Amino acid sequence: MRIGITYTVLRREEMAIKERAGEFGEVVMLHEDDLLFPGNYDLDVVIIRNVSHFKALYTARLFESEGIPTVNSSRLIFEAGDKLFATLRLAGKVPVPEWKAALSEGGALRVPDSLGYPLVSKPVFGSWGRLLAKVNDRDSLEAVLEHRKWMKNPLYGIHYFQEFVEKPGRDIRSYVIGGEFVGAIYRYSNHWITNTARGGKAEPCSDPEVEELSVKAWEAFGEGALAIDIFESEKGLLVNEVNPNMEFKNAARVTGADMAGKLVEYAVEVAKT
Amino acid sequence: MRIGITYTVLRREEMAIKERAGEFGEVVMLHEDDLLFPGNYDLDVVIIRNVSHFKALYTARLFESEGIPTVNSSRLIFEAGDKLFATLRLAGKVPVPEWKAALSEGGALRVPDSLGYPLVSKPVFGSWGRLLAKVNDRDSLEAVLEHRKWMKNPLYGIHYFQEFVEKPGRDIRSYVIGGEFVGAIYRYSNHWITNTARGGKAEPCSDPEVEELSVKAWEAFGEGALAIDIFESEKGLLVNEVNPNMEFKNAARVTGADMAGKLVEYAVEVAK
Amino acid sequence: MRIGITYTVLRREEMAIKERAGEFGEVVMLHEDDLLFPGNYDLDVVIIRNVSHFKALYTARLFESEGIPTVNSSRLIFEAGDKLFATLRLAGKVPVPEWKAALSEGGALRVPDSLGYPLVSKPVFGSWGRLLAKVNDRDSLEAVLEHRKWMKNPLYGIHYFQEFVEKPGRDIRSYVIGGEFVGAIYRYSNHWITNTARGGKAEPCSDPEVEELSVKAWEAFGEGALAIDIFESEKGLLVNEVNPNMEFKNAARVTGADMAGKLVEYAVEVAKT
Amino acid sequence: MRIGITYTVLRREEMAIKERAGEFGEVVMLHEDDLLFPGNYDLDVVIIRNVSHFKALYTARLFESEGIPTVNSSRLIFEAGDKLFATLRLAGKVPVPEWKAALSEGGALRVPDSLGYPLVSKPVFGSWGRLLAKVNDRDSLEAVLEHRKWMKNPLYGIHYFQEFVEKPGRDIRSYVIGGEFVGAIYRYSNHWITNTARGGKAEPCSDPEVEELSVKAWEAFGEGALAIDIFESEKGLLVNEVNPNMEFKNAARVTGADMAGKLVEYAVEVAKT
Amino acid sequence: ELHQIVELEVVSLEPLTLEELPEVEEDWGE
Amino acid sequence: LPEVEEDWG
Amino acid sequence: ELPEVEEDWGE
Amino acid sequence: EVELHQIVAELEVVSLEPLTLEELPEVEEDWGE
Ligand SMILES: Nc1ncnc2c1ncn2[C@@H]1O[C@H](COP(=O)(O)OP(=O)(O)O)[C@@H](O)[C@H]1O
Ligand SMILES: Nc1ncnc2c1ncn2[C@@H]1O[C@H](COP(=O)(O)OP(=O)(O)O)[C@@H](O)[C@H]1O
Ligand SMILES: Nc1ncnc2c1ncn2[C@@H]1O[C@H](COP(=O)(O)OP(=O)(O)O)[C@@H](O)[C@H]1O
Ligand SMILES: Nc1ncnc2c1ncn2[C@@H]1O[C@H](COP(=O)(O)OP(=O)(O)O)[C@@H](O)[C@H]1O
Ligand SMILES: N[C@@H](CCCC(=O)O)C(=O)O
Ligand SMILES: [Mg+2]
Ligand SMILES: [Mg+2]
Ligand SMILES: [Mg+2]
Ligand SMILES: [Mg+2]
Ligand SMILES: [Mg+2]
Repeated sequence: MRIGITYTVLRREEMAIKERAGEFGEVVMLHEDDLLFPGNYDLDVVIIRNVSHFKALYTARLFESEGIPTVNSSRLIFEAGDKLFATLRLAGKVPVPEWKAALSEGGALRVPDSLGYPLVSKPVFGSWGRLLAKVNDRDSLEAVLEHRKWMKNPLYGIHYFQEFVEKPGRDIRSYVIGGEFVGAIYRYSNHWITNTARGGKAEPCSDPEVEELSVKAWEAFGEGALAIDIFESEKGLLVNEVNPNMEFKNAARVTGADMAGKLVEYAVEVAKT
Repeated sequence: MRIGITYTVLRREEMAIKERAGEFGEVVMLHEDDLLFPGNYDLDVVIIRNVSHFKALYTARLFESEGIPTVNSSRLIFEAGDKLFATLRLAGKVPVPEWKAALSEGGALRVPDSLGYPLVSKPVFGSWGRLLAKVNDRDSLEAVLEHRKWMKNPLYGIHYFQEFVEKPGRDIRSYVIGGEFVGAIYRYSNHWITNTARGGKAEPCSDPEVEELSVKAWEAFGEGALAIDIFESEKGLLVNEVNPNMEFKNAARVTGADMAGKLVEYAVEVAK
Repeated sequence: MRIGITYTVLRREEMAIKERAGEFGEVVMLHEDDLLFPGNYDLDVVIIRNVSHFKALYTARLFESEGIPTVNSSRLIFEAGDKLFATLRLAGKVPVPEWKAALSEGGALRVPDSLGYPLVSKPVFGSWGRLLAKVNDRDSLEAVLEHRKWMKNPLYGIHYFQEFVEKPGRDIRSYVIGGEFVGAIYRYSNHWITNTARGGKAEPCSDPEVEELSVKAWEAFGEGALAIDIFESEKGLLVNEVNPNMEFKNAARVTGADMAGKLVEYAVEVAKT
Repeated sequence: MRIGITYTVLRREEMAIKERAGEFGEVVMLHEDDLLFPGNYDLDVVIIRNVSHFKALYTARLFESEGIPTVNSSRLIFEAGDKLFATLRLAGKVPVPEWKAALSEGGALRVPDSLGYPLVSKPVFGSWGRLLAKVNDRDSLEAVLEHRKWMKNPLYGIHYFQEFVEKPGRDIRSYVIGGEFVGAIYRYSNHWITNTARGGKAEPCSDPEVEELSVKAWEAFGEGALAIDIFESEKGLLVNEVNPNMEFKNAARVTGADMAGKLVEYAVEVAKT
Repeated sequence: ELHQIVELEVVSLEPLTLEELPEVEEDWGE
Repeated sequence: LPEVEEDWG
Repeated sequence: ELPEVEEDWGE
Repeated sequence: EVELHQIVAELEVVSLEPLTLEELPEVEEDWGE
């Protein structure tokens, strides 16, 4: 058993994953500088932990091209890592906040007719709370659209919106690996953006309903290791998004769940095909 | 038969596609301002002609989510529209220029050890020959990487390279729709970058080998309407890239082939 | 005598300037491709007409370095073309909208405490007028700042704000070349932003108070050809901005004033020093 | 004596400056968050240490507008900080590398006819050796111009080039404050770009020629605290560049010169008007 | 038609007025 | 025309 | 000296 | 041992009242000397 771990910087989660991988066999730490294709790689599975989502996607795809299975897969990283592709996959299967997508600012100006104000504008490929805007009226919508337009990263031309959900000072972050619920936390914040990368504080979540909803959300994709983001609302639990490069250090500490161990175990199972 | 056409501006392409669609049935011209999802669309098929590649990709996926088939599909638009994903799909099946991909500046610095100089650096998602660089030495490589580093787009951090191929003052552009070869042209230029978008001149290409190779290249994807780019080298024909939102106004003019008609005929086949 | 004109494209204004300058001497049309320094140029004065404001500023400095005066000068292009530097120069000389400048988003968040809502956020260097935002509340302020921050241009990190001025469906655009008022128009619009590049309809303005206020605004700078933007308000006329790269084809048509001729006459005078 | 210091983060330089200023009077540490204008500041002088060159320029100008002198001044920060403006001031006063400036891609393509290959492309506002390019041929030039073109910042459209100088594996960084030479170092690298910010290494430089040349270079500006970059070449010492927000932690360490102290002493002198 | 490019872009019908095509983005093309 | 830059006026 | 935080960094 | 906005693997003290460390901002194109 030779397990690759693909990384940018060795965070607490990567070190934990390295340690667990060592229990099952030989670990090969691949910094991004070590990644050159086509190339000769002697690996049974690669655990993809690149900080950049796009780098993770392309490294997954490239390892697959060499006949090397990858956790997560390029398909999952693509579909789960893009907010629009992901809600489309979730839309059948689990409750989600009301959303709208538009392809131009003219179309985007009609979104409040469906969703009303306030609404949330967010980029399709973002993480850690980047460029989220709470938009309360026409003036801010225009402002947000004007700014998205002059940024000239063409991904910002996909206009994705949700209704603003009234949360109770927190949201929920859940974890499902290979279909198994491994744990969940609340992330508290006095601002509507609750990320722990933005100062959110975590405590454990034992709500039986989120375990059930999390597994369903995972099943909408049917593979891999996913961090799941859930909102408590007036109309019950809502699945906001799904994250194919889970951070978990505070989650594992708070809950006592071995996220790194479960991720490695799932990777050895995919290695065994 | 009710056929949607999504567009940004009505190019010659889109006017011809609309006329041809009108011969089959009802046409619904959908500017990007008319695209709002989830929504209610009454359409049997949608022909995707948005100028932005990413807008084409997402509008295809969105119509798919409403149960409406799309030409091209979101899958094909992503796989063929990304140079790295596209060459990985091609490399099994057809000759391609030698290539290398790195995930960081440090890895990219090793690419000359495999490819040698000169090499070509190009972005993974580009079109019209934009941001192509012919890199003749290490100083040039470093300059390109430094500039890519300081650009916003995280996609510029996927470093894709090819050997520089000595072409005979032109390259070839081929069209395959539904597995059927529809036509080819030479694109001539005094510069190594031959795009008609940058002033390349079209001449008709009747070479039977480009027809054969083009069909094979299409078969690597197995669906849709593709514009295929082929290089002539001292090793023979090489497939460079594939393009899922084909421009054809000049190719059609020069060859007398009906790219718009074949496109539409394939879309209604796909609809039913 | 030889009069140079630097241009990007030949708009209506440039063609008018070329003909007028020919009545005084030899006209040399200098596309940006013809601008190379240090160089041997034989010109008595250069009329700076580059569409890019930064190309205009550097073009002006470079001709000055070769001993050739320019209209406008590099100094004026820099001071007048920057909303903040301009505002500082106008302050205490003419009434201006209440304004505020911060050097970080943390500082920018305090701006409403002085200005209140609604307020206007604009980039320091723009025109036409791109990236103007009407900020009605803190959520909009936060969205604007977050977007400004992720944009690459470091100038976007100078946070310039004005109170929102309730105009009567229009604003004023006057012209002062040398110390001489040459004409003024009203720009009408349904939207609070009233630029003619954005769609504003021009009509002639003959309010003697604005002629007076326009000359005073020019005198704050003391040189050049300036297009001056004035607002009508509950508390009287206010000088908003000044533009050292004047467009005038509608203003000239509407007023019947010879803006091109005046600019050329000012240039020949500048050539004589 | 109240001495302001404006900063972004407290690098070693800023800590040393804070300490030396404390021996002359009350130090008032002004983070960018504390900067809000118009405002009432009660300072006799402000030392400008913002990491962003552009934020430094604007805060200098803003303090000047409150009647508070600034070290360095907004004028020096702009003139010295821009490669092109600075070169125009240095020219004819000290030897410099041959240079050329163009205003468009087409004009830039003719630069090699004057300068030959190899040549050096660099942004007009840059620091830390960023975006420097050694261009050995036409393909490289076209590559650099193509990328420049797609970059958002209109400042990247001012194309500044120098001849490539063959330095002896190092360059020279010297310091002149108020006309007084206070020290110099070599910066060694195996790479032609020698900045310490990119890993270049300081050593003491006691060459008497650099002292004289350094003072001449400072005299072209005639004010302030400048860090000066000098090249050794087969045709003698060339002045490359001048820098108005000096870093010096390696330079002070290696020469034992008190650069922080000298900067502060100069600031207290300008404080006395 | 409401977005034809002609030898630039037709922005309006009711009052027919032509206009220059927008900024070429980094993902424009084929 | 070329793409309007954030600088144009 | 942790590198620049980019548009796609995270989870 | 640290003042607000001090550079303590590069970190910035972004608060004291609740002690918060953070990665230094991304380097911008006008950062330097
Ligand atoms: N529509 C919404 N309504 C209320 N809060 C939201 C909404 N969207 C996002 N948030 C808040 O912002 C945080 C981050 O947004 P998210 O969609 O998860 O983007 P990211 O991928 O950057 O985390 C969420 O954890 C939540 O606290
Ligand atoms: N490796 C190469 N060798 C020689 N010429 C190339 C190479 N790559 C690209 N070119 C030239 O540049 C043009 C544009 O290249 P390419 O980017 O692959 O297509 P596009 O940018 O049009 O999607 C090609 O048509 C060809 O003329
Ligand atoms: N503070 C404000 N209050 C009300 N309207 C404003 C304000 N600032 C700008 N505007 C409107 O927006 C237009 C453009 O803004 P301006 O400051 O002139 O920048 P530009 O240089 O881009 O024209 C003005 O002509 C005016 O109609
Ligand atoms: N024309 C040149 N020839 C040789 N080396 C150069 C040239 N220009 C710059 N360098 C090298 O690159 C470094 C950085 O360039 P510089 O002009 O100082 O820009 P910055 O403001 O980014 O320091 C210099 O210290 C020097 O080592
Ligand atoms: N540059 C200004 C021109 C106004 C005056 C005029 O239209 O002639 C604008 O874009 O509104
Ligand atoms: Mg989240
Ligand atoms: Mg292409
Ligand atoms: Mg091509
Ligand atoms: Mg410098
Ligand atoms: Mg330097």
